[PDB]
Amino acid sequence: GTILIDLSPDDKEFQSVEEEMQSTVREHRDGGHAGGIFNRYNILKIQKVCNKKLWERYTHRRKEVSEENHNHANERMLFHGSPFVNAIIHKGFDERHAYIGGMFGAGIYFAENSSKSNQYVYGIGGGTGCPVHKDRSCYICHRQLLFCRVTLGKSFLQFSAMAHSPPGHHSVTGRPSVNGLALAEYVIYRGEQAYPEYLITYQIMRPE
Ligand SMILES: O=C(c1cc(Cc2n[nH]c(=O)c3ccccc23)ccc1F)N1CCN(C(=O)C2CC2)CC1
Ligand SMILES: [Zn+2]
Repeated sequence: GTILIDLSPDDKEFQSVEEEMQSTVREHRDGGHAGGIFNRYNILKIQKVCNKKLWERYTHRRKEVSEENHNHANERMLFHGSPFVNAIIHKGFDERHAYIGGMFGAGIYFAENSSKSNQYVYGIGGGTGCPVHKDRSCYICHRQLLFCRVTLGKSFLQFSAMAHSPPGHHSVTGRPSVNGLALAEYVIYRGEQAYPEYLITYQIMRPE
């Protein structure tokens, strides 16, 4: 029961989502190996994801977490990249298909840096790149990210040197401590704690 509403570039909601994509690009320590070499995106489309059952599932869990956390859902808007974005928007996030080999445990991963999420769009470490050209830095093929509403509740703070949530915590904050320009990553252990609100289609742009 998911429908996708296409947003006009003139819509303020399009502009604020775009800004959140563009302004959270950073350089990656892999020199572009996983996600490609770029400083910005060409945003081709932004669609709002609408699915009543998934939304009600989201807001129900949110109220639970809120009540376990001095009335604070600790809701963020975070990026998620994956080859299975088309399954996430119809069926929601599935915690049995989590990142099993994740740095912060088996669970569903999100990023503050759009470019970190961009690294997973074609697979872990970027897989083998785009399906057409096998190119992790393809400037031609269309990529997709989700910009998602995520309940973190009480988040366990894990500093990093870059399954189930810790007892009495609702999520994990994975916070880089060596790269001072790297923003955080987050892990949730329940699919109902994220709702995939926006589906963003884009290309990476070749630096001039
Ligand atoms: O959380 C993951 C996952 C995440 C990753 C890593 C990851 N993926 N995407 C990111 O944006 C990201 C950001 C920071 C750190 C890690 C990531 C790898 C494999 C995975 F299966 N999911 C994969 C796809 N999921 C699904 O429900 C779809 C139906 C199969 C659930 C969520
Ligand atoms: Zn390509």
